[PDB]
Amino acid sequence: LLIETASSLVKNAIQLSIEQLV
Amino acid sequence: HMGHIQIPPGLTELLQGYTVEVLRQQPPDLVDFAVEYFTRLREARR
Amino acid sequence: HMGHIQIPPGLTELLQGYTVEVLRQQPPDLVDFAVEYFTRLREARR
Repeated sequence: LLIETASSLVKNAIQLSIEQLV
Repeated sequence: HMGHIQIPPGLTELLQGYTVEVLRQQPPDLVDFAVEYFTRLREARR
Repeated sequence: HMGHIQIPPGLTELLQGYTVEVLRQQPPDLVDFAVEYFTRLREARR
């Protein structure tokens, strides 16, 4: 599908950033 | 109030809209496209 | 494999880069920041 790839897409973006920028 | 994070809502939908049109209209350049979309969004809201 | 076109890579990094500075610069306007950032991008790579 497509809406499923974009949904989690924002989740992985937030984690890989505030986690001490890891 | 000191020592906490604040995530403003609205970035989840605004990004989902761009991810849609981009994979639907398939523009020749996402960079220049991102400028034409957001810039036009200013007139959309309100 | 089967089909023809699929989720093209490269959009995940462009978004993460924005979600980052956006949360750091915490600008009062994300719409104006997205148009000022992407627009400046094309001028960066030159």
